[PDB]
Amino acid sequence: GSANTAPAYKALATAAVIVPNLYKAVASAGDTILITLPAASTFVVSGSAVLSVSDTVCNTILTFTNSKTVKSGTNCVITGAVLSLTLNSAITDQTTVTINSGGQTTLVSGTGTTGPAYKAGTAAPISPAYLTSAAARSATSIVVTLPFTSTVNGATLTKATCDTIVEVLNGGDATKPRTLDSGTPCTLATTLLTVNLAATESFAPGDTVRIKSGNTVLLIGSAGGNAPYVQATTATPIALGYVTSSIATKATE
Repeated sequence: GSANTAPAYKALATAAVIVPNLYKAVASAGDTILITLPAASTFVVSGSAVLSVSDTVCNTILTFTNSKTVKSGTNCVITGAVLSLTLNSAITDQTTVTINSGGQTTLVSGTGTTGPAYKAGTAAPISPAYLTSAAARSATSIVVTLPFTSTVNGATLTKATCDTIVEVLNGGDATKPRTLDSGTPCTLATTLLTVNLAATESFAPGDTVRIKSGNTVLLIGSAGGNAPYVQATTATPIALGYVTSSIATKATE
């Protein structure tokens, strides 16, 4: 009730079972998509428990926005509490995955046939988890290539902001991040992101760049309120992209 005088909720006659939902996707390792599950799971084929199913069976269970569908001649595989699959084409802009709207019974929790089955609930926006490449265009300017269009959604890109989006490691060790320029640390232009370091910091072979854990401001697509990026299983090497001087000592040299 909405007042003090109301009765309490009491014990159920029979213990109620929990229908599992679909966790946030938060994976794009290319086009290979990984969907994390709240627990261990297994498919139900021919009254038995098996980890591998085909595209025809797999398409019944899941649905995507923008008409993706799963790739033909491929096997959806579950290992641990994760689900691994491939799509018809690379996803550009937002995409969403969800459990079959008209119900389904092939995907069940536990590692046996007795356990419950999945249901629709709500969607799971897919977050990019990889970068294309990056290079040094100057001694303190480093430009990174996002796989898709992005947007920061009007956030002022002070140094307090940039440290949350992107970071530049030294010598491939995560304990020596490099200071940014307190003036204008970063900027965004479609697929290109600018990183400006401090005057004392300089580029050297072996550095690595990545998205800092907890990013929330950089997003996908043009519209705000979409999902941000996440960290990748391996950092992106930084390659040289500038030269100091080119001069003609001889006419043939």
